[PDB]
Amino acid sequence: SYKAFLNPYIIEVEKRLYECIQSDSETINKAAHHILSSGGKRVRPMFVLLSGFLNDTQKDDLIRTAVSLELVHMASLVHDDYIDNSDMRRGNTSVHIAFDKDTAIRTGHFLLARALQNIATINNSKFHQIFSKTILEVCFGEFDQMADRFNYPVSFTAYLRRINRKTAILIEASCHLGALSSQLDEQSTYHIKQFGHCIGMSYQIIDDILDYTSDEATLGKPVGSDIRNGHITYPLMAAIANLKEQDDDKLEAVVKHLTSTSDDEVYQYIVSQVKQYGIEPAELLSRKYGDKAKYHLSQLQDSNIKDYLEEIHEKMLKRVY
Amino acid sequence: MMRYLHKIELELNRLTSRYPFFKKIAFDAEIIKLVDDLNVDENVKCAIVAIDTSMRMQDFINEDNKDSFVLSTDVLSALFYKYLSQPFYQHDFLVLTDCVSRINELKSIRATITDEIALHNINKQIHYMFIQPYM
Ligand SMILES: [Mg+2]
Ligand SMILES: [Mg+2]
Repeated sequence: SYKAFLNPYIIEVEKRLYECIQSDSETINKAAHHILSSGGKRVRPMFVLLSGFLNDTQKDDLIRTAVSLELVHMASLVHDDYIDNSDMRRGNTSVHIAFDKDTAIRTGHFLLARALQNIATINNSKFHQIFSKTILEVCFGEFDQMADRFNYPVSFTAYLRRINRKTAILIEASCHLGALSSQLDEQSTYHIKQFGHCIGMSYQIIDDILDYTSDEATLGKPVGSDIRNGHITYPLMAAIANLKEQDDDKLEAVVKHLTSTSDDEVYQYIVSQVKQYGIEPAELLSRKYGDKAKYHLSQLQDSNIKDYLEEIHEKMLKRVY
Repeated sequence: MMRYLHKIELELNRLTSRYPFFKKIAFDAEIIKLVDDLNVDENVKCAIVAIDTSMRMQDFINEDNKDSFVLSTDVLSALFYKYLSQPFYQHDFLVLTDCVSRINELKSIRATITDEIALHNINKQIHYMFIQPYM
């Protein structure tokens, strides 16, 4: 399976990840270790490695790119958790609670620094153009998301843009950068690139679905956390639209008037309306991106590496397939 | 105002105009004066001012401004990385990214020390972090 072939590399990047976090500073080392210890599926290094294996070539750059992408990913998590007040991280407590605010913000910048250090060896402007551009896009998406809190309506284009920047682009950068550090065929680079984009889009939709459909156990936080923090997502958008087809715009009215001080009763109503009217269309959307990802995988040369990607595509999108 | 200062201010003013949650604080005056006379390219000077302002923003972050300030320090860090990417300034990149991890390390250790001369000195090292390697 994919865990079999990547196993040797996974432990290698994991080893290097711990090397990168070492610090003559006591707290930072502890803090960096704290989040690196947490259960991460290391899905991004996986996409990097597999991207470089699409063509025959061995490079030190490949595995060290995977390391930097993880460090960046984790840097955003530490900052995110503090910003969004998320006190728990998959069973383990988050950095700002286990230490403090100052350590939380320092550790994030520290992880980013080391991540940048790790790839400073790659003398390639295009590589840095892509990576620095995606990091910027992530930031940009965060600004808009923050401004969209409790601001209805949120256009369909703005939503796609939001989930693209917040989840899709980084995964796409994993496939893009992984392909660069192996001089991959351009037509083949386009397909693994678009695959990374589509899989990320699909995954983030599913996650937006689960916020409404799953239990606080699989979520690690209350059901309907997005809307309670002001985030208007496609499931809600789709539910409102369906209700309007039945000549019922009460949900629209409510969401329009929703503010940060709204009552729990209003949220419970929204959540149940979404479960009843907004789930199917969101699943349908997610499936479109899932299918599109399949196409891009099918347009690249038949090989062993193709099968691994195809198997991970099945797992990550289990909720829709 | 130097050429490089117009460049960064133009981009920062464009961000504030576009993203209401981006907060642009004033650049450190002393750091500007020094950077003005640094023997490096326009792009490196922008990166320096970007990352210097980024780290100084850390100290102003509360619960009342975190959904603004945190993200703002993060774009400033990203801009820092952008400025040194095309063309890629390998040496400046190796040096300044080192400064980033080190300044966070110094600030962490600074928290657990009350000694006068020890605090005066570490603060000095922190305040001149990104400009020393060029002097
Ligand atoms: Mg967030
Ligand atoms: Mg979510």
